[PDB]
Amino acid sequence: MAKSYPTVSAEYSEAVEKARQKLRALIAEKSCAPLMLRLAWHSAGTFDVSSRTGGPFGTMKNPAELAHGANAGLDIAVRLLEPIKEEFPILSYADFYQLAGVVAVEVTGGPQIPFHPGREDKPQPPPEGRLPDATKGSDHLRQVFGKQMGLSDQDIVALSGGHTLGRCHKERSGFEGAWTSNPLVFDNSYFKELLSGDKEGLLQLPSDKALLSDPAFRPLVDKYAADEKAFFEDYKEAHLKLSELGFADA
Ligand code: HEM
Ligand SMILES: O=C1O[C@H]([C@@H](O)CO)C(O)=C1O
Ligand code: NA
Repeated sequence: MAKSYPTVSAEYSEAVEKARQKLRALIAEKSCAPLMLRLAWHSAGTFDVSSRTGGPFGTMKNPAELAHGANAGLDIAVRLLEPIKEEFPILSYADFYQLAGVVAVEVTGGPQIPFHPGREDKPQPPPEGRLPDATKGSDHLRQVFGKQMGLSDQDIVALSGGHTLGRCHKERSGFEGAWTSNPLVFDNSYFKELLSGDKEGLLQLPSDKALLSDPAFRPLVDKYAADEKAFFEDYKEAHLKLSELGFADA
């Protein structure tokens, strides 16, 4: 009941469905689901509840936001999706990029995340610096996800499981390597790899390791490593919330 979703026209809803189908095909065909999940996450994760600035309002299309250090490489994602966007002028970029994130999770075998249309494309990007620093720990994660975004500790741990997709690139973040052996499969392997410690061929960031040492995050890591269904449920809820920060709030 925290949300009151806006009414959109039947044509808007039809465009959502047709764009979803084109996104599902392209993301699968081009093997770019991890980059697209990151696109949606960096689009949404800048929301700060105290000023109601940032969040999933299409501003990743803005070159000034693409230029933020944390967004290196997301220009590729924007460009890859633009041919589809051109076919759906009625859709906001805000909705389109969140839809791409939902589809990325779907096509890699993850949960089906509800999608509600109607986000506006806002003119101003957030200030740079809202997104989490991979070198920091649990206090920082709580400031970013909790105090800025308004998400719970459960959401932090579940959403960290997005690292089951993809990898770090030395020219983008400067880190290098994948968290899992199957970076195109959405599963609970991220948590299993965390629990087993570091191993040759896989990467863990300090922000990932903070989940193991924190007394509230660690039981969630244990739960998700043992129970993929519980992970998918909590991930679905967290991703839904993330994708709607600042949007349709009652
Ligand atoms: C918890 C705090 C987080 C930190 C510190 C963090 C940090 C990073 C870093 C440094 C990269 C590498 C970027 C590159 O070099 O290409 C990355 C990639 C990625 N992140 Fe996170 N991230 C966090 C949370 C999230 C969340 C919440 C999601 C989505 C639910 C997510 C999804 C991804 C994905 C899918 C990639 C791989 C992208 C690719 O393979 O192109 N991350 N993250
Ligand atoms: O997930 C990704 O997709 C592309 C490439 O791997 C396939 O298009 C890209 O650069 C990634 O980070
Ligand atoms: Na994986």
